Amino acid sequence: KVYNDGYDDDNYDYIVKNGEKWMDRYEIDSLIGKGSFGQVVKAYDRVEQEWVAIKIIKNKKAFLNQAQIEVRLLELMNKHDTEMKYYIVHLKRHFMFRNHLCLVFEMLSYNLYDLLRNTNFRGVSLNLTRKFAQQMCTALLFLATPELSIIHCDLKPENILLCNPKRSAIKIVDFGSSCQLGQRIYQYIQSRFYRSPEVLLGMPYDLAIDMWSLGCILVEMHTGEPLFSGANEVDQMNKIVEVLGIPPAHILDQAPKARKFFEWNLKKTREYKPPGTRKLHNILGVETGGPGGRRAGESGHTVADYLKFKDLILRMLDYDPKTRIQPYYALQHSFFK
Amino acid sequence: KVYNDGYDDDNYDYIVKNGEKWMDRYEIDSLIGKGSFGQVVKAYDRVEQEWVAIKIIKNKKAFLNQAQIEVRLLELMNKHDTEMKYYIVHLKRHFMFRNHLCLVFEMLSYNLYDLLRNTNFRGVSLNLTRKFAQQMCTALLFLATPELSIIHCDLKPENILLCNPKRSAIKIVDFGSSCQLGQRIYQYIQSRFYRSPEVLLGMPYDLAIDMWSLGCILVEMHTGEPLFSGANEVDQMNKIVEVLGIPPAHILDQAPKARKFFEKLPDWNLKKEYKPPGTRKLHNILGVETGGPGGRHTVADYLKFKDLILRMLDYDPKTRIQPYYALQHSFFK
Amino acid sequence: KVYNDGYDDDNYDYIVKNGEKWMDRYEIDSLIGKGSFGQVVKAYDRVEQEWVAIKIIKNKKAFLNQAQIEVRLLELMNKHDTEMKYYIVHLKRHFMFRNHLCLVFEMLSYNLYDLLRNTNFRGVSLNLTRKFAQQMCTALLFLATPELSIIHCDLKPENILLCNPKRSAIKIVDFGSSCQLGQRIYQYIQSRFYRSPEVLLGMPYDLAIDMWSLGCILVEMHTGEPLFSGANEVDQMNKIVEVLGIPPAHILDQAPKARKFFEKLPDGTWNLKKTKREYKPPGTRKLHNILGVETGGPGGRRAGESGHTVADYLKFKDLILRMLDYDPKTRIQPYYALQHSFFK
Amino acid sequence: KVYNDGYDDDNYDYIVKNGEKWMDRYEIDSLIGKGSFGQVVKAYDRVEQEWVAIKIIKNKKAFLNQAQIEVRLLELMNKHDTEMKYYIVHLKRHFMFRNHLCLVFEMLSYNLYDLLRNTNFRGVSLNLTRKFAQQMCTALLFLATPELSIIHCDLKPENILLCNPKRSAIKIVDFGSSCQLGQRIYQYIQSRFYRSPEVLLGMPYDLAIDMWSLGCILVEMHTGEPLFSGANEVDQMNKIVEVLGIPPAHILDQAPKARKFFEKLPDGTWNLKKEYKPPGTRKLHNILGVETGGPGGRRAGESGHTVADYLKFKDLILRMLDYDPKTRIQPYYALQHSFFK
Ligand SMILES: COc1cc(N2CCN(C)CC2)ccc1Nc1nccc(-c2cn(C)c3cnccc23)n1
Ligand SMILES: COc1cc(N2CCN(C)CC2)ccc1Nc1nccc(-c2cn(C)c3cnccc23)n1
Ligand SMILES: COc1cc(N2CCN(C)CC2)ccc1Nc1nccc(-c2cn(C)c3cnccc23)n1
Ligand SMILES: COc1cc(N2CCN(C)CC2)ccc1Nc1nccc(-c2cn(C)c3cnccc23)n1
Repeated sequence: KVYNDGYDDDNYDYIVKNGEKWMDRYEIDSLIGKGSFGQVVKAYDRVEQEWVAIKIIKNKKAFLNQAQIEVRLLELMNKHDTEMKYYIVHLKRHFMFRNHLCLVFEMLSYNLYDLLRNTNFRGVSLNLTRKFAQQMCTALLFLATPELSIIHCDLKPENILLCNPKRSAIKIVDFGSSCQLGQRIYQYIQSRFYRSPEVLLGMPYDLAIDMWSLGCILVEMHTGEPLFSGANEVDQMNKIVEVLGIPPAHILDQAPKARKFFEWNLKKTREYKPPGTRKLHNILGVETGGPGGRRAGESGHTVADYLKFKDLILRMLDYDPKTRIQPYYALQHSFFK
Repeated sequence: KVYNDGYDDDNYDYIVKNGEKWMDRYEIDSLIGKGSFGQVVKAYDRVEQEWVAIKIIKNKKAFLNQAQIEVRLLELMNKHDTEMKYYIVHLKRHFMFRNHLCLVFEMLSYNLYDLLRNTNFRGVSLNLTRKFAQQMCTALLFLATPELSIIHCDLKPENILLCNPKRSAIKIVDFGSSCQLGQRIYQYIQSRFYRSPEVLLGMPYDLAIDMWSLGCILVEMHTGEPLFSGANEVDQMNKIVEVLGIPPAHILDQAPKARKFFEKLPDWNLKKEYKPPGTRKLHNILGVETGGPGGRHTVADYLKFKDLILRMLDYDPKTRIQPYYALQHSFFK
Repeated sequence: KVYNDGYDDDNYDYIVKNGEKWMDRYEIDSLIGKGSFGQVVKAYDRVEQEWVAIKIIKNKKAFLNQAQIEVRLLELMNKHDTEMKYYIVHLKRHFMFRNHLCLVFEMLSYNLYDLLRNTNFRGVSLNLTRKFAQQMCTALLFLATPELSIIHCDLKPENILLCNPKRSAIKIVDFGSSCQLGQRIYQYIQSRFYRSPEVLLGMPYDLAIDMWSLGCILVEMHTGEPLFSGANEVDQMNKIVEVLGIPPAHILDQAPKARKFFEKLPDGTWNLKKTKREYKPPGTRKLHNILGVETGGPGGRRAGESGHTVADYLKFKDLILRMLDYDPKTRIQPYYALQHSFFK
Repeated sequence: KVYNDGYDDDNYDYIVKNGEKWMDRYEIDSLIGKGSFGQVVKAYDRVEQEWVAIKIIKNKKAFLNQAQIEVRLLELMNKHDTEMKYYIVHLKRHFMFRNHLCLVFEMLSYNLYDLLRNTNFRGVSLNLTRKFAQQMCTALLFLATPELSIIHCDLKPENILLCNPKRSAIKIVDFGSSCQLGQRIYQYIQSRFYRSPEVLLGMPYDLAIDMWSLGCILVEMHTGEPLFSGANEVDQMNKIVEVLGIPPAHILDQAPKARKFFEKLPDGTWNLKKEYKPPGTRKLHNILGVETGGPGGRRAGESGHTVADYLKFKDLILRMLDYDPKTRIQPYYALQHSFFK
């Protein structure tokens, strides 16, 4: 009947009420989002006189434990002196409130999915895509610091936040699904649209899976639409193969879930486009004025520009994670010069 | 639309299909129960030719990691040579199936709540209650092994399983909420009816919380009704106070949440239906001098029982009776 | 031949050179101490403009991992804002230098064994002992903060430091042997003289083992001499029994190591085994007489001295006896020790 | 003064007495060896009627804690039901005895350094080297098993044991310095002669540092002498550079410790800082004696030591001594090498 003396629903979520003041300090304004972990609220800090985002974890042991891993990773990152850490949304403090762990973050404006919707799903400019890609490669380089070696594991537009609607600064958020290179047992990871082929295949995975997600995200930021909009894992792999063809034989040979998708030929599941015929050259509109032709003529949307972007994306979407382009090298690509 | 290639529902629980066969080995029979962790199914192991219970953990990282702790706690117990470990439901093995961690257990008949439902919540005899108590005390001694130091954290009739409807053998099940002794991390623990005063007061705690729970369970097994049926935390502490009086001053002086329930005076009293403190005497609840709960062992037997419960319901976790000493209690001789 | 490019000796200790400067910051002065962990040096911090003690961990994987536990415990403590934190030697920072983990502590003056030595092992006054007692009880109260639940595990005079040669402030140092309350990992813990009976008996233990050690240390600080100076574990437990009697049968009935020290007789009672070595009968070496409660204190040297009346000694005796309770479940806890009349 | 009731010396080592019987089961025979961890003894198991080797960990917390990692890693191995875990010295069981953690291993006969001494530091044949290299590659493949991902971190002749003078079997021993692949914790790792360049340069590293050690060891096994006998880290890097040349610039551009050994010129190129042979001029071709009858010319005309055979060996070693840990040969591919055909 009642849960947590009435403060929780039956999903161990705190019943969010606008206007409440948690710890007589944080005035709850509205809900930012919901997740399996719990909720995120926009709140005004009446002590520091600033807006914050507060992540209120479900009042359940499994979700508290997960959130404690996130806190530890965030606090581990914060001991690093590099300016590269500023591409990670900063955890200000945390506290227990009515049996919920609450994480207080610096508040950003909205996420890149909001941004895509604000473009009516037709993309942002290649120039803004470049600024994004350079920041994200820099964030991924930070995560790759050996003492960290952190895999985000859930990169997607929802988990990249824009600081200020009038600027291009972005940051990565939500390390609740993350792990360090030494803590990997879970093989069903990443959001499906952004799921790397080594994961779909059941292979060893490392930080390179985030680079695969980055490549998918960057294409979607410029076209406005998900690159690989799989409805399931077979559909996901088929939509990958439409663009990138049949994976290398040496990979599929060592792939435990190869025959889930392939016979090396593709197995049959309306009909999908043949392998490689959905060329990225055409998706990007390299010689045809960008996505939908809408970028014809705009500065920094030349053939030379688009070819450089296609090359970087293709290096990010390498089938093999041992030769997938790595953050240090990605930052030196001509696309950024 | 779909989840886990259609194998999962929207909460990422495996969609249980009665009669399905896993890996030409486990034939799913029926659902045993649901929960936050996921689901428990009755299944036949065609290879071993035995019935098993399979706990199918939800296909989500948070519950996978929790269930890993539970697996580790169970595999720690397996290593111990003592016969005491057999009062714990045995984990036979675990495997990944369609992205769900599956824990395979030995199969038991039903839980103590079902038993209480069977008796129309009139409780079982003191002799059956005596038998359950010694088994439970032995299970708690095993958890108290210093190298384990495991706190079950959710002892209750539903988590106590009956082997055979024709037998008194029982076992503790479900260590998904369990932890080993350590620095305090979680404060909102135990099921409310069975939650210890140290937890409610926000105080340090240890394996003694499980002994508190056991005392509530044992009285409930014999009366048929929960000892402290709180609708909320304040209702819970007040129903404890009805029976055991105001907590000792030295406890509330340290209790961080003392003033959620009590108020300190210039000279400790309750804050505001309830019976005055201590007037709901366990002497009357057990029917010690009046036959038993309602009207039907000896009065010496009931006095020995009452003494044992009162030691289990010691407000002080430092002096609450420990498993080794409870087994030496005259109630069992 | 050469170790760590010459910077280490064959023990992979850093070869300390007086007057070296590290990282254009720390001016190495002299060696403070040495242990199996490595070394402790006195150094001047040019940035904070203050003296520090730098613990230089051996350049060896096993000792590095050990010290990382110690770093974690200290940093876990540093997150607590209570004043009681003052009574732990403070970790200022840590760094890697020439493959050595270095822990930078506030510099204190000397340890309580030095102080004992400086009394020619005749003790300090009951007034100074009282001050030490109250501070150490506060330290233990801090360690018992539930989020911490830290057992020091090697409380002894050498691990209590005097802050300033002309003040009475003391602090607990060296958490390299420490652990948080949890499942039992270690059984051979605590220095022998200060080792609690539950450890000697191979029993479960918790934070109460540090209180036992404090009981022994406070007596020694006042008398000058260790209360239980065991040459080996059997001698240690016999000397304990001299003062406090046979441990209760319900403890011995559970102790895995009871038969190292005691015999269960045909009448069910426990008695000492003969030593394969002459002890007073159990409990006839009374702490009342060790302290000299009615005869002028230890060796009669406190007769007539302010603060050393029979009433003062009786309160001190009482607190110590609660600290030396055989049962860790009823041994006095730091909160209640601090309410004792000895401090009123 | 007395340590551990007289059972220990002042280094917290158990005082081993030949003959002692532990727990009416293990009869101690003699000291096999000793290291910073403690000691190894040969012992006879009466209850099981078999001879065993017991690693007696020092009675000190830091060594106890290190050895619990070792138990954990070994017990992880043991759970893998395969034939390849045989190339690891098998942990039979463990127990605490008089305050010492004790690891009970199957017992082997001697280590690779003893064999080298028995050759008079002239090396074993290319045929025996081939067999050892195949087993060692199979051990590294097992370690590379994804759920294990175990870096041994201290591959050296003393940690490779011969199973018996008449049986060609060798096994890897001592996982007390080992770790699973993960975030970087230690940087000063591996014995100096066998220490990989990525370690020397302070870079990220993974299981490939063991492959580097194996390449160094395999050469030493055939010649009898260490390939890179650095007296210190600079001497080490400079002897590596003697045989292999200056590392690639893209490594050095990212190496935190590059300027300990190399100077970056105004044209952006890397040279050695301020002795030695010029880089790349100490040819492995000439150390192996590909054309002159092998080491010392002693193998001239011997079966299995043709020009072709030595070229297959040079090539494989050179693949194991790839400066770049991403392109260094890996146990799977090392095992398909023609040198084993
Ligand atoms: C007004 O601010 C925001 C608005 C929005 N919304 C999303 C919905 N649309 C419809 C409106 C715009 C989205 C994010 C923000 N702000 C922001 N700043 C810091 C942290 C987080 C945060 C979000 N998530 C899922 C997290 C998970 N873990 C940790 C932290 C976070 N969010
Ligand atoms: C037919 O068998 C049973 C029937 C029942 N029911 C309960 C409902 N009433 C209405 C009918 C009778 C309940 C349990 C069993 N058997 C049994 N045996 C081993 C393990 C588990 C088990 C249950 N749970 C929640 C777990 C959680 N974690 C691990 C293991 C378990 N259960
Ligand atoms: C001049 O300063 C001192 C002198 C002395 N000596 C002891 C010998 N007698 C003969 C002279 C006086 C003893 C301690 C100090 N100072 C001090 N201050 C902070 C930390 C530590 C420290 C010591 N140890 C073993 C540690 C282990 N872990 C961590 C920290 C420490 N020491
Ligand atoms: C008589 O047997 C041996 C003799 C020798 N010696 C080495 C000196 N030369 C001069 C003589 C021959 C060397 C090894 C063995 N046997 C053997 N068998 C099992 C385990 C181990 C073992 C060695 N180490 C360092 C370990 C570290 N961790 C775990 C286990 C081990 N060793």
